[PDB]
Amino acid sequence: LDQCIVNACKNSWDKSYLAGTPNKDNCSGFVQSVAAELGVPMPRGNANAMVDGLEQSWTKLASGAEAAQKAAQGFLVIAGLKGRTYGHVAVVISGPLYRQKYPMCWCGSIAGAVGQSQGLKSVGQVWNRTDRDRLNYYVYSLASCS
Amino acid sequence: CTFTQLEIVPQFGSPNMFGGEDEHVRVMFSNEDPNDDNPDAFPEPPVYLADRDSGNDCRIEDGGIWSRGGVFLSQDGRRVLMHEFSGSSAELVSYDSATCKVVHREDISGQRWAVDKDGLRLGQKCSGESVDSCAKIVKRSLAPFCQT
Repeated sequence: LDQCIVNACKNSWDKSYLAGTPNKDNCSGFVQSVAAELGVPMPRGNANAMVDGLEQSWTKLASGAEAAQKAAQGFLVIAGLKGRTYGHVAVVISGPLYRQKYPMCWCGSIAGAVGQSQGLKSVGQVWNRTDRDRLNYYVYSLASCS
Repeated sequence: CTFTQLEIVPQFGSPNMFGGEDEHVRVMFSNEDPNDDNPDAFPEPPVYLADRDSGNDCRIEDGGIWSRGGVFLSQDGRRVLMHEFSGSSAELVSYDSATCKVVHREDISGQRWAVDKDGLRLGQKCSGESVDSCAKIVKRSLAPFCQT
């Protein structure tokens, strides 16, 4: 079911949602692009702004594990956490949890390539041990996959 | 005080260890990524530092995800400078090589960066990962990262 979404992550990857800043170096951009392809409405803004938006609009999940369940059901799931400086967001996909706790994701990052996941890293390998346990998972109420 | 980058490589005979050494300091990480035998970063502490001038070692027990070869050693062997990140935020953090205590930490979120004989350079309005692609570029002292 998550196909529709996976596709959306790979296509959204090479794109540049904002100006001359390619998605692979802009988490907010990458998410907006995936939401574009799927025609899902995502708050405008930078990372923090996106988190505030999701906080207010979106249904909030209780665990990374459930996040991967919803994601497996062809829903769109955004892992988000705010920062003092630059917050971060990532698209949660289905598959094995790292350390039985952190679900696989796709995200670009200004941090550099190390913070970039092409479905090969969990949110637990893009956020550090502290931030890793403070993530919020948000889900859109309609299964973008058919 | 000058920092030279320390290349981090697989150690033979220790199955998932990556590190590097020089005359003064050995640094080591363990790879816990199930899928990748050639990872770019280590998110699970400890980092092991060995002080070869004293024969002692110590562990750094917590820390941002560490970038393989964003590790740098100071000319005298007293400081170990490391690039660490989480989500979109990042930092450069200098540790004491004898005690593993953090001596200095600088938030560099949103910036491209580079470290060389000359010092530290940070940049914005970049077109790429290298600081040279950055429109605005700022040169920063590394003196607080390593002191006497």
